[PDB]
Amino acid sequence: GFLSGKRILVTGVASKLSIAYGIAQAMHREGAELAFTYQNDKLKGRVEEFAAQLGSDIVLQCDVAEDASIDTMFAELGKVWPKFDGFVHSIGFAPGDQLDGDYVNAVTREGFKIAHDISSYSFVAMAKACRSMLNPGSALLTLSYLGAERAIPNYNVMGLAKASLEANVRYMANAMGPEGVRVNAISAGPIREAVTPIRRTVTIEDVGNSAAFLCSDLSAGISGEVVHVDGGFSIAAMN
Amino acid sequence: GFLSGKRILVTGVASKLSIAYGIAQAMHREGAELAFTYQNDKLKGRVEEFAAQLGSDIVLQCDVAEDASIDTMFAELGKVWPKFDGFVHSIGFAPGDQLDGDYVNAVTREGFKIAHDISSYSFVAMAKACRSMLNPGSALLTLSYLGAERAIPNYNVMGLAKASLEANVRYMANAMGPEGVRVNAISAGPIREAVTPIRRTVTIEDVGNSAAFLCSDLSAGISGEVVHVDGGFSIAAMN
Amino acid sequence: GFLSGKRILVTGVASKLSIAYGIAQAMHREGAELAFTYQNDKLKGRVEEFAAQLGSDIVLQCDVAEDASIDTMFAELGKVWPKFDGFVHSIGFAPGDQLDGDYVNAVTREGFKIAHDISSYSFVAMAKACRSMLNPGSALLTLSYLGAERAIPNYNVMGLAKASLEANVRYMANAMGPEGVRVNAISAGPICEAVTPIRRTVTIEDVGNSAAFLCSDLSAGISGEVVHVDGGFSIAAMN
Amino acid sequence: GFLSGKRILVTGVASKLSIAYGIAQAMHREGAELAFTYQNDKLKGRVEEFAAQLGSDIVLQCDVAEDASIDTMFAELGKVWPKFDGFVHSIGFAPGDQLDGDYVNAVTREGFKIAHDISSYSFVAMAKACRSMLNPGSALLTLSYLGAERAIPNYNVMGLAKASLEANVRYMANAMGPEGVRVNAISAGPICEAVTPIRRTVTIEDVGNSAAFLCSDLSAGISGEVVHVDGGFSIAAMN
Ligand SMILES: [N]C(=O)C1=[C][N+]([C]2O[C]([C]OP(=O)([O-])OP([O])(=O)O[C][C]3O[C](N4[C]=NC5=C4N=[C]N=C5[N])[C]([O])[C]3[O])[C]([O])[C]2O[B@@]2([O])C3=C([C]=[C][C]=[C]3)[C]=NN2C([N])=S)=[C][C]=[C]1
Ligand SMILES: [N]C(=O)C1=[C][N+]([C]2O[C]([C]OP(=O)([O-])OP([O])(=O)O[C][C]3O[C](N4[C]=NC5=C4N=[C]N=C5[N])[C]([O])[C]3[O])[C]([O])[C]2O[B@@]2([O])C3=C([C]=[C][C]=[C]3)[C]=NN2C([N])=S)=[C][C]=[C]1
Ligand SMILES: [N]C(=O)C1=[C][N+]([C]2O[C]([C]OP(=O)([O-])OP([O])(=O)O[C][C]3O[C](N4[C]=NC5=C4N=[C]N=C5[N])[C]([O])[C]3[O])[C]([O])[C]2O[B@@]2([O])C3=C([C]=[C][C]=[C]3)[C]=NN2C([N])=S)=[C][C]=[C]1
Ligand SMILES: [N]C(=O)C1=[C][N+]([C]2O[C]([C]OP(=O)([O-])OP([O])(=O)O[C][C]3O[C](N4[C]=NC5=C4N=[C]N=C5[N])[C]([O])[C]3[O])[C]([O])[C]2O[B@@]2([O])C3=C([C]=[C][C]=[C]3)[C]=NN2C([N])=S)=[C][C]=[C]1
Repeated sequence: GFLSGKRILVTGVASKLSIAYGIAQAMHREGAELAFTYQNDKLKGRVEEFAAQLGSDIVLQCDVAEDASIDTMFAELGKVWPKFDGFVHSIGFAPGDQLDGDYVNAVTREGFKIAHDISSYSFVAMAKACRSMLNPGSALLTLSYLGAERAIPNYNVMGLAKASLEANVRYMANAMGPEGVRVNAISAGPIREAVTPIRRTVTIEDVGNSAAFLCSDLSAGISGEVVHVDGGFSIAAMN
Repeated sequence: GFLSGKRILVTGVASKLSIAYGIAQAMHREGAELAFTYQNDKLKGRVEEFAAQLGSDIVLQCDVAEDASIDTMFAELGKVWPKFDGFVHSIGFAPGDQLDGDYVNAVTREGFKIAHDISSYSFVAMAKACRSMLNPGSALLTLSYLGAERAIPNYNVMGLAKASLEANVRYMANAMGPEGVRVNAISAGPIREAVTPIRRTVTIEDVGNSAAFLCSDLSAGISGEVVHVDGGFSIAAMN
Repeated sequence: GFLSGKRILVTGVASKLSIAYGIAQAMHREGAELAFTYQNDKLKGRVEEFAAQLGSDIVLQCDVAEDASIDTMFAELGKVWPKFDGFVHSIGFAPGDQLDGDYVNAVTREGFKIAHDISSYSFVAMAKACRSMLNPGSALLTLSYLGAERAIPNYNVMGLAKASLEANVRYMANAMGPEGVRVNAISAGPICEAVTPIRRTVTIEDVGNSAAFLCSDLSAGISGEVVHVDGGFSIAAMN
Repeated sequence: GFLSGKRILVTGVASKLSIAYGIAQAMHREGAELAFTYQNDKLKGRVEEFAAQLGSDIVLQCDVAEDASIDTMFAELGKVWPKFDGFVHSIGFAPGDQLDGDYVNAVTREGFKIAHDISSYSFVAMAKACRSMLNPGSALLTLSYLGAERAIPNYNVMGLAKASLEANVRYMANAMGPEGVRVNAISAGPICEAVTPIRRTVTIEDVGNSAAFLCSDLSAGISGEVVHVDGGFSIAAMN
């Protein structure tokens, strides 16, 4: 399919429900050779099994909180893919207390720091560590959400981290474009209705197919873009 | 390819340089069966020849200035495609005096009326006339430009017509979504550099591949969206 | 007041409830000398009544559907004010059956034409006709609505006209800026209470106060801008 | 003046050139009683000098990197003002080598952390610490830049921090709105002349005038908004 010839690193697979699992399935279906990271010992086996099902045995530890963990992961990847064609960043975190109740009362310096570090800084952290490894025609992809652009109850400091992430997409697109690298985001709708134009929530298949496109040469003209894959939800009001 | 099974009507082919020609080529490459309209007697032969080269002999007259011309075209199409899966609207016009010099001095009531009528109203005019003919899963596509969002010298009243067109995308997406129809726009970069992140202007191949995606089931999650296919130009400043 | 020494023409006063009324009130409070237009003879007396209360006896007929009516209004105005400091455009119209039900079904070529002509073209028609009369430091103001940016049920074709209007703000600002004229819009909330950050609907006073600022030299740094005066409604979601 | 009866805290006065200075001046002109903070002992005298000229002897140390410093500042302030009417946040910082050259190369985890903590988290840190002190009708104001929305060379990680900041405006506006507090930002132009619609760079006076409006009850209808005070620069392209 339209990704044949392409080697893509997929982060953030934690289950069959993971957006990153929808994405990996779509990309494998389209001929991509895939590699996988897992955060910790808890997730290793699950990811190894998913990776084997998608014809891959590149399954590498990466905790994006640590610069050393990222560098080590890309050194391991280089033994088998001295060059590759980009990555899917489907990662973020905020401490649980951050994401419930009044935003101003919930947010703390430490919660803000972690949300921004894991959910925004890590995208460019990965880009920096693998920069010389990317072929011309490479594409990077991250996942965002409408809370970056609107104040959504409870989403709280993650809205700010996502806004930071979307700016990071633009700054990265601008920096790496001259070396033949594109950088985009998908702003996905919430994954499981009456107010969405298409009258349903998007599925990880929808998200996956858009992701496959944005990482393929089919999207050669698209960079620094946040594409809304939310069924039109964000463009409607008072439906 | 990813458009097999799909019947798409393509408007706006006037030459090999036409965006709509890039789009038709991409879609044919991906397995779509195509139909074509031509504005007038001058363009008929060129379009017939392009259509034959892309395995089609559905070549129908349509001048979107006239409600009768549109209805007649869709009656002719119905004899051969009683149902189809959407259309590509790659059409607009403003009188030549509109598009040069100071916007306020150039614009006239009549120029504004024509620019908006041909370049914005015609998208929904076509949708209205073929509404009952569209299958569930249908996609409509139009072409826009950054002048809808920024004031660009000389682009003048067409900027306003394009802003109207982009709103029309949202309103149409919202109206037709419940019947299984998606509606998007591509905001293409100018087609033939130092300031664009990807360091080149997009080509009708870039535009065509994005268009093929947006009219395919691969983009099932995307509606009422204006996707920038301009190489990142609009997201950079002072480059 | 912060409008002392300013002469501002105000269109669209139709009653004591009109947004244009709240605007005229706030401007008069702030030291502006005002002039008023009215659409037809049906409203001549009533508008003379309002102008009276606001220190004005400059009351002129103007139907923005006609170039000759606009021209003759500014000629009359020129007899009292050979120079003045800008105007407020608070005018718009679509035929009634445009504004009910499914957009794609309701919209017609003629309904589209009128909505755009009266609600968008008229803004620049007015600027063209008084361009040579404007002092340096002049400001033009129009009134938009969130329907320009989002698909709102029943707002239908007015959404497109308002999008054309906001583009018109940008193109006008760009063209007239160099001779010292600013051009802006206010996107007002409806005159919703439950989901607005400020937990109330805005008033003609809130709107009038922002209008007065945007036509004064206090807003000297602001041009080409759509200022949302809707209590934050448009930046919130799922409240 | 239109700020009579208001008590507003102003951060970020570092010299007579500071945007915060132009803001304090405009507010004092309009009848506001002011208080000032300063970052370190290096600036204590100089800021007392400015406060003096602006009818104020409320001058308090505050380093926004520390929760205890913010807490102790608002405790001191509480002795003169048990209640007040909001504050201006005109504070931000990235280590210097963050702001030069290719973004992906310059950015580090620590540089990112600091930029976001000082330029974005501090805004909400301040709101949290004085939340119970704010009168109904209070307004908070921060200062952003177009780098939040576009990739600007060398602005680098500050672009992400400002995007986080503008999201913070929205989330703060949403959370504090119901108790009668508004929150907005001004995105100021640089303090370019050739491509700005108004053909000049904006001044600390233009900025100060818009700031004064946005902290006054005149802007009662405006919350959650980023107001561009850049002479229209961001709405123009290819000028
Ligand atoms: N879901 C939905 O709806 C959505 C989502 N979004 C986004 O995307 C992404 C992804 O997610 P998901 O797939 O869903 O989830 P999960 O599966 O859980 O995943 C995550 C991941 O990450 C990782 N990590 C963490 N931390 C870390 C990591 N790695 C490495 N290192 C470190 N340190 C784990 O492991 C996993 O795998 C995301 O980003 C999202 O976002 B959010 O915010 C959201 C959600 C939901 C909704 C909305 C939003 C969730 N979550 N999140 C986060 N996490 S941040 C988008 C849209 C939609
Ligand atoms: N090019 C570029 O760069 C671009 C473009 N854009 C858009 O898209 C569209 C399409 O275009 P093109 O392809 O390029 O061109 P042509 O070829 O010429 O085509 C057109 C068409 O249309 C038609 N018509 C007209 N009128 C009519 C018709 N049909 C029917 N009926 C009627 N009445 C003809 O025939 C032809 O075929 C468009 O839309 C565009 O836009 B614009 O504005 C632009 C340009 C350039 C640049 C920019 C923009 C051109 N043109 N235009 C118009 N026309 S409106 C987008 C982006 C880019
Ligand atoms: N309301 C609300 O909420 C709003 C509104 N907006 C806008 O603003 C403007 C103004 O309106 P109002 O004030 O509201 O109302 P009125 O009083 O009725 O006014 C109107 C005016 O106009 C004029 N005209 C007409 N036609 C014509 C004229 N002139 C001349 N010529 C001609 N042809 C009359 O007379 C009067 O005075 C407007 O623009 C508005 O918009 B809309 O769309 C809307 C509404 C509602 C809501 C939303 C929107 C209503 N209406 N509209 C129209 N009409 S266009 C804004 C915001 C809000
Ligand atoms: N300039 C211009 O053009 C602009 C600006 N913007 C903004 O605003 C603000 C303020 O700034 P300015 O006034 O300009 O400056 P200054 O005077 O130097 O100020 C600063 C301040 O802060 C403070 N701090 C620091 N650190 C700290 C503090 N406090 C406390 N704690 C701590 N740790 C000091 O002391 C002073 O006072 C800002 O925010 C700005 O932003 B940015 O970014 C920018 C610039 C330029 C341009 C653009 C942007 C500069 N800078 N920056 C910073 N820093 S962040 C806006 C617009 C415009």
